[PDB]
Amino acid sequence: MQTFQADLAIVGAGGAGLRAAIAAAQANPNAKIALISKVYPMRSHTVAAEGGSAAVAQDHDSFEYHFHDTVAGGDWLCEQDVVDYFVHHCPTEMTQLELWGCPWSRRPDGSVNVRRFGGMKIERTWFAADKTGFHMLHTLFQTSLQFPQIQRFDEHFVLDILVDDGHVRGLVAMNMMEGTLVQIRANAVVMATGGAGRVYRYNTNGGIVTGDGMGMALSHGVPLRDMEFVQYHPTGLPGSGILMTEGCRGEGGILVNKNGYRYLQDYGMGPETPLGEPKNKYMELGPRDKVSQAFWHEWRKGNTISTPRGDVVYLDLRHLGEKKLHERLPFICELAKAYVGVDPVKEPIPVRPTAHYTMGGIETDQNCETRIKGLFAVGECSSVGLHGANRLGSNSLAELVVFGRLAGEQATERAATAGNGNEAAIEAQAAGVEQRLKDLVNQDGGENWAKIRDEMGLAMEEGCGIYRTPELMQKTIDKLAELQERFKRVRITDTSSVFNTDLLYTIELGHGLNVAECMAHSAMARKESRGAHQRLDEGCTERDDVNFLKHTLAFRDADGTTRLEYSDVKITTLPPA
Amino acid sequence: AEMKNLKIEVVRYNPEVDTAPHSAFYEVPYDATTSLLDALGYIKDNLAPDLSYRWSCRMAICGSCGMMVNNVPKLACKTFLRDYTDGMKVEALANFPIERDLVVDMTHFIESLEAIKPYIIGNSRTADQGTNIQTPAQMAKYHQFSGCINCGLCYAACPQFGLNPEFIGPAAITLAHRYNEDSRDHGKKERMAQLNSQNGVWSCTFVGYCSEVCPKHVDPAAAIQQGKVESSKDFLIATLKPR
Amino acid sequence: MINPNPKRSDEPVFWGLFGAGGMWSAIIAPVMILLVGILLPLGLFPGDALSYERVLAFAQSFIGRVFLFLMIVLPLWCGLHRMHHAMHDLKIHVPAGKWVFYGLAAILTVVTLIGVVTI
Amino acid sequence: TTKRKPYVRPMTSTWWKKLPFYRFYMLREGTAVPAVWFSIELIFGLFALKNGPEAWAGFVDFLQNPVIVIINLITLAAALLHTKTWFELAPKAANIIVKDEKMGPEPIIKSLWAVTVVATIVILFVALYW
Ligand SMILES: Cc1cc2nc3c(=O)[nH]c(=O)nc-3n(C[C@H](O)[C@H](O)[C@H](O)COP(=O)(O)OP(=O)(O)OC[C@H]3O[C@@H](n4cnc5c(N)ncnc54)[C@H](O)[C@@H]3O)c2cc1C
Ligand SMILES: O=C(O)CCCC(=O)O
Ligand code: SF4
Ligand code: F3S
Ligand code: FES
Repeated sequence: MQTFQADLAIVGAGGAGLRAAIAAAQANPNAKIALISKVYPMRSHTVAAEGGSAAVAQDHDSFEYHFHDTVAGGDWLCEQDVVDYFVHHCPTEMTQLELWGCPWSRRPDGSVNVRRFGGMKIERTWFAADKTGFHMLHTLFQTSLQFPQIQRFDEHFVLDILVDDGHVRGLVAMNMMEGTLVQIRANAVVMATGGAGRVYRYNTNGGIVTGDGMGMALSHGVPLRDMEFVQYHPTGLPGSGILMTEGCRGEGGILVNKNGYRYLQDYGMGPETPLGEPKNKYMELGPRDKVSQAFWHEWRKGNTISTPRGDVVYLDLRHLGEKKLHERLPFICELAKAYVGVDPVKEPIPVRPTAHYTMGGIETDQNCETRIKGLFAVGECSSVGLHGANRLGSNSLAELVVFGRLAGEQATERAATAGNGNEAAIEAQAAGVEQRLKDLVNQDGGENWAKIRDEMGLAMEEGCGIYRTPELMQKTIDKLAELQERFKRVRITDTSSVFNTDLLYTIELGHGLNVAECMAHSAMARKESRGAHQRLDEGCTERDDVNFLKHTLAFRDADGTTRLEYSDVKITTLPPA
Repeated sequence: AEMKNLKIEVVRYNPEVDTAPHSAFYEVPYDATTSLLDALGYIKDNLAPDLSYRWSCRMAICGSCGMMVNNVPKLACKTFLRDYTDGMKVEALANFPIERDLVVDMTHFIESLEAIKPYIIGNSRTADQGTNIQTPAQMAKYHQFSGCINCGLCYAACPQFGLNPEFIGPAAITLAHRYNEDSRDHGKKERMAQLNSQNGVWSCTFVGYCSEVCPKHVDPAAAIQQGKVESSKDFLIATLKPR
Repeated sequence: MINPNPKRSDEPVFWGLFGAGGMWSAIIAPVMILLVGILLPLGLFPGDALSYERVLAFAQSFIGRVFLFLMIVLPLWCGLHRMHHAMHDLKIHVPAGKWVFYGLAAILTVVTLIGVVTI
Repeated sequence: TTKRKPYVRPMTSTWWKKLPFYRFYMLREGTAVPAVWFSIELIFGLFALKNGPEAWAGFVDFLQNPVIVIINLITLAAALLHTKTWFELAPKAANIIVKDEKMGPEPIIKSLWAVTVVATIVILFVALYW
């Protein structure tokens, strides 16, 4: 194994990863930072984000409104000490993004425009057309080029981290093109690998979002926080699960059933609003969960239109007209045209709720540090205590820049204070990695990886849905256990070394199953209904602050068991009632 | 019901075993909605599990998709089988060295992008002072050019790049032009050299095929032209500077 | 691999010229090929508009001289410029390309300049 | 040592023969030939015109040789093609914002043909009419 020295190593070149990269280079110019990514930095899932990044900008706004909004939308599972900090650095970070060249859509007076997302009463969502992610990531990536300090490792698959004596000391990654292993020594390491949306059968996520980092963290004693909370997006294309931005419904789009009935009024979100002026919290703009839940019910009544792609409801956008559509909905216009064959001005688009955002992730303090000194998690793969039981729409992209920076800065200090570990046990850890790999290559059995995949995705959908019942959560837990077993009987047929994807996809599948197990186990153990977690069984249908105002922590022991702990929820100035 | 099948030719190449890329054929089931990326995946899961390719977004936004299809630079995730009933040949992105299967060395492209300093330059403004002012009119100047997904189709398209691998190429130029035309940036001088080189804008004979294939409708050809004009302005100033 | 700081290209002069060249040639050559190429040699003209007397009267006027010069020279720079690049694209190896083509232009420019300062 | 053997496909002299989009580009560039051919003709013309009536007549005789005519017709076809394609490309050099949008190529294309038409007439007028 070729060895590389670094002051700190970032795993993941997404938005948060890059934001940490830059942060680190500005905080110490003489640093050797290793930016490591299994794809090129501008391929990261972040680029597909369309809605926008949230930050207090309007005169009549207040950070306390942003705060309230988060904690309330988070159903009081937020770390209020963390939320407070987060809101306070949103404008700073959004402004700075503008400063580096992000082309935010502007008011005619040439200042940044903002729109409403995630139900926030006051609109504080900064946006660039509907390619906000694309601009943010590209801005961040293109920015990162001007720091000599950042050494990039593109198309490098991170296999494991190195740890001894409660401290991270490096990592081991494959050079994907060459097929050889590498070891980067760093006294502090940032996990920015994004979430695990890809463990569901239907989801809005890019193929690369497979939970790797989380899985890695699992292998070292680090728990995953609040993995039961998984957010579906009310409106996704059938089949692909391709996201149609809420912006559709903000501009006045309507959701109808097989009788062209606007059904949402019949579910507590009525009285039907006129086609012209939609209203926040009413009808199509009702709260997220209620809109998805309503789909389920409508399907129960047999009111869904049935396509070969699946049972769907209609998102009607015709009444918007040509001009209104191309100014704000051009991307949504081309997607629907391409992937379902629908001109949104000519006819309605099929939609159905789809798996979207992983609220859960790697446990971290207010400083993004995990229980392993020098090891950090940030962004979708992490849990800083920001989102609680439900993330506010547009707070995620905001989080990348806000905490990305914090992480880059915090990791800089741990790398400076490190002192040395024991190189023998460290080089042994690496021998360990290398060996576990040869273990997976040589493994025989003739189980097809793609079927264990196909089947995990299925169990996730059927067991961990909008609505959840003990019977199904159990069947999923069970199913996962077999698949975990079957996984050990998988044969990687492709033995080549130049860009072996058969191998890579298989490793990510490994991680999926560990993570999947943590959602499923967490979900079942939560005998209550909170946020994205909705149980139908008796005495679990409502919010329980008496017994369940606590985060779920899921650990994975060497024996392969998924074990749960609970921890308290820091509250400052906003106790529930 | 019963799904129709399609005989899809895919040019395989393994550097360890093969001396040259060789065709391979795969029956894929499809319907109206099936993309090539979908097809590729079916092959990997079912037929040839050593079939390596790049993808991610599945919605023509990340840019990792790019390959040749019946000799046209296209995006797997946006190419639909329903259109290729009469035979479909799939090849690695043209004008790039094939590394393995549908996976090409994108290096020159990366270094190219990097060389034009694609980032705001010489703006001393700081975050506490709030954001720069920029009108929709000012944005309109560079906006369209800011939508490149670094897919690289426009390079497989470009016969000048094909004949001069040292030509920084349509994307790179476009991306530079975007920053030069950003009202917020003052690093034009820092970018001209690269654009002014023979390998810069001056390698473009305006075939204009770049803009034709560009899945993101960026019209890089137009930026290269606009860059030709700027290089000439720049040439004159520097001829008339005796200073 | 991509070099740190490249050398400025010369092309903006030739491109400048070829610019004017292609523009003039585009607006004006059509008419001109029609007259000289078709109308004159086929006698399809009113009375003696294209008689040897009248052409000469014009050719010897100030305007006419300037006009014929541009008319001959501008398309030369454009067209030769293009043929030079056609060599590369057609993968033909040409000794002293710039000197051959752009030289040829300069000569015929002169030959013409002489011609319209009168022979 | 490395197991990868990056394969580089060779670009052949005939590359443009493949795809029609390229052929059309070759054709566009083909218009340079007749352009100069014609400019050359004008030179003979110009000098024969200076060597008096007898030489000019033998120049006008040249332009009557059935082959020359056929070539000059082609010259005109070339010319028009050059004009049409040129008019499509020049507008791309402009970056012009008319109230908050980037103006298309069409407004300029039209102006350019408008000017071409006026010129075409004005010359045909002055040449033939007086
Ligand atoms: C369609 C869609 C729209 C969205 N819109 C919005 C929005 O409008 N507003 C908002 O706030 N949020 C939005 N989100 C959520 C938000 O986009 C994501 O949570 C956020 O982009 C995650 O950024 P990240 O850096 O944490 O993850 P990513 O940006 O996905 O990070 C991925 C990076 O980690 C790397 N990586 C992963 N595993 C490995 C490995 N094993 N080895 C090496 N590298 C690895 C990848 O190569 C890549 O570089 C949206 C999400 C989706 C799916
Ligand atoms: O609807 C959108 O476009 C974004 C949904 C909220 C988010 O993911 O931030
Ligand atoms: S200009 Fe168009 S073709 Fe070229 S890389 Fe960018 S997006 Fe792809
Ligand atoms: S195809 Fe190539 S020649 Fe110029 S117009 Fe586009 S870069
Ligand atoms: S998969 Fe992202 S562009 Fe095709």
